[PDB]
Amino acid sequence: EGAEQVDMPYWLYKLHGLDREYRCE
Amino acid sequence: SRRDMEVIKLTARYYAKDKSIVEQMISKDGEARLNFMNSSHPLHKTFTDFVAQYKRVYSFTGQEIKKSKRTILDNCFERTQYWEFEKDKDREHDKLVELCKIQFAAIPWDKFTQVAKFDLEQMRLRR
Amino acid sequence: NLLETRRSLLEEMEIIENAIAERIQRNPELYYHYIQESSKVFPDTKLPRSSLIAENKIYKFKKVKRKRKQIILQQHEINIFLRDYQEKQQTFNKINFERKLQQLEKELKNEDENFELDINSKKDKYALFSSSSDPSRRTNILSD
Amino acid sequence: GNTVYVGNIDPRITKEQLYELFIQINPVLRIKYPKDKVLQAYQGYAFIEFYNQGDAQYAIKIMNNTVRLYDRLIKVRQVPIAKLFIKNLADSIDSDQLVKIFNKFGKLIREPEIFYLSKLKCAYVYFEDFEKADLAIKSLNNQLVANNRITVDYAFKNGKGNAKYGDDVDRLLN
Amino acid sequence: GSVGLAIQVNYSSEVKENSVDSDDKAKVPPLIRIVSGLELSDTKQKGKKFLVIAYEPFENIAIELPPNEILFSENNDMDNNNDGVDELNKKCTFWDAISKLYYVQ
Repeated sequence: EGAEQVDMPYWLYKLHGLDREYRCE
Repeated sequence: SRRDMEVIKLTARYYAKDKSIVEQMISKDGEARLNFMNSSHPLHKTFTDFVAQYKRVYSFTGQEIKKSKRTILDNCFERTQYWEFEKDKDREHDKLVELCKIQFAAIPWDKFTQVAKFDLEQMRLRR
Repeated sequence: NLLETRRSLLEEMEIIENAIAERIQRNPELYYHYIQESSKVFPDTKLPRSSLIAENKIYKFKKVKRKRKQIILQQHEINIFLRDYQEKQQTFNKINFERKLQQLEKELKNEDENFELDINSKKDKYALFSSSSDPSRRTNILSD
Repeated sequence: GNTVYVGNIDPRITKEQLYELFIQINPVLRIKYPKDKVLQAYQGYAFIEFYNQGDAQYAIKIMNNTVRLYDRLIKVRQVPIAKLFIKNLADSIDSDQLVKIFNKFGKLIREPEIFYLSKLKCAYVYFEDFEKADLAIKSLNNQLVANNRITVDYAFKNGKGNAKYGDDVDRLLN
Repeated sequence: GSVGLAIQVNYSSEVKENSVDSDDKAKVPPLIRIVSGLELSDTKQKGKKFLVIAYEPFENIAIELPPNEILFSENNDMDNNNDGVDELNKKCTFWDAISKLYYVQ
């Protein structure tokens, strides 16, 4: 319809516990 | 919203025949129902559309239209061709807007030379 | 008041003219295939350029080619549009002060508590005659 | 509430010296007077907690701009809402014109935020209520303003209008 | 009701433009832009803005503006989206292309 032409710390965050997904309701 | 659509279109019959009955109606009663006569209210543009259509009834009053089946197709293809022509006018405008963007962003605005220090909408027509 | 009837008849004639021209916009072949056959029947009728036929364009833009079933469907759909167009036209030909203003406006004060939006006059007529009016969004081109 | 701020401190001032001045005002609970622990030097200010709010506001009023310590004048000082995404706005609509439209359904806690997408004008409008923004979705969604079709729905956080979101905003409005 | 400025810039009358006629960015109107003076070629003094007017062969012309806000209205037209370059060119510029007088107010 209308298509016309013309014409870095990787192991650290697992140790510190970051990027572990967790939620407050 | 039946009341608004009725109070626009009832006076739109009376405005289309005289234009003086409603100018007498607004001063006698003095009500908030006829606020649409002034252009401040948004419905006055839509009220402008009704009375233009009511006057087109008054034009050929006493004249019959006789467009035949060949002719009605002949008219709408002519209507279609205007819709394409209105479209290509939009496209050339859109390209030249893009043309103005490229030259605006790519000219030096730091090449100064000053000299001194310190209604147009009708003037954008031709007469 | 016959004046509302004459306006509402002319508006319905305007929508049908705005309806079928949307089809001839989306499919130029509807008018083009037609005017080929009338030309061998009524030889006076002027048909557009041969380039406009084969490239399937009207002013500048080439549309996408349609199969025969979708064209002939719209050719019978515009047919019942033209029958509606002529039926309204026939009745329209067969139909076509300060105190009387205020007498009706007091009668317009009747039934004040009508808590209901009414945008169904110009919209239910336009959606009736426009493309793809039967499905939810887009399954069948046929109008209501 | 219990704590005031003291600024403009020469770092020759110690914790022992600060306590002398401020008990002439009110009895003092604790003093925390922070230090960069490598350079062992205070950063020119202290947080000083009193026992109650009555002794706090008294200390601000008496001691602000009052005493010079090493000829430096001591300063003493004290120390969630509904969101409708609107897609396909008309570009004739001002941020002041958004306020004129939306006041009739609900009170605005902030002003709207017009941001451009794709060309595509969109806006984040802020309401004080979850139910007054519902009146904007009820009456304005798929409506024609400035001869353009606008759509009104909830903006994304996925989208606003959850059953937990209905409960707590009711309490926040309380 | 307030007070505005109006600046009438005249261009050449078909003297040197007889050569350039190969449809190369000619239909494009000259454009105005409010530029802050904090960048200059010499970088000595500033603190004021400049209404530079620019058209392709000729040299730019600036307008120094002492006060903060003059001729800055609110929703002049019914605010249509034919942007061109920006909002300031649409609201208050004019290009009489037949006689080449570029009006701004």
